[PDB]
Amino acid sequence: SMQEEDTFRELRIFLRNVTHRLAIDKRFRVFTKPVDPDEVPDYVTVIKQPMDLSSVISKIDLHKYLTVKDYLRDIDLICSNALEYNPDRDPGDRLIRHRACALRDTAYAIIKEELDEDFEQLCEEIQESR
Ligand SMILES: CC(=O)c1nc(NC(=O)[C@@H](C)N)sc1-c1cccc(O)c1
Ligand SMILES: CC(=O)c1nc(NC(=O)[C@@H](C)N)sc1-c1cccc(O)c1
Repeated sequence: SMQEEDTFRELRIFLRNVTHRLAIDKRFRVFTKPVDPDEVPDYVTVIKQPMDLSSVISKIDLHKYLTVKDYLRDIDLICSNALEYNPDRDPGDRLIRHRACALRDTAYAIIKEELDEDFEQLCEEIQESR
């Protein structure tokens, strides 16, 4: 219905705003673009489903997220990929892990404070009806 499409458009506006605030944070620069094989050759060996903040923006605009839960699954994938690719005690690994945990925590904290629970419930109920 037209009212349901208005609901999903508001969700997209919200998700673009959250994603933009993550992408401009200097701590999260490493998560802003897809990993380039020429700069990180062994990445494809470890990471089966790559994800980054530019890919998240593309998915918003392709109407792939109908709930904030679906969006947070991709934020969580950005973080879990970073933890999997950076498991060692070396400081380069530990720095990326710290930033990945901060990305996850920051996204969840923004959503917990700024997303109305009834709005998310409406999105989920529309999704379950389709
Ligand atoms: C995001 C990620 O998992 C990632 N991990 C690294 N780990 C390392 O360099 C070594 C120290 N474990 S570099 C890196 C990365 C990826 C894209 C751009 C960029 O500037 C950095
Ligand atoms: C989208 C969702 O299912 C969701 N997941 C959370 N994760 C947690 O509580 C744990 C995993 N940190 S908080 C949260 C949430 C946040 C705001 C409004 C709302 O209705 C739900």
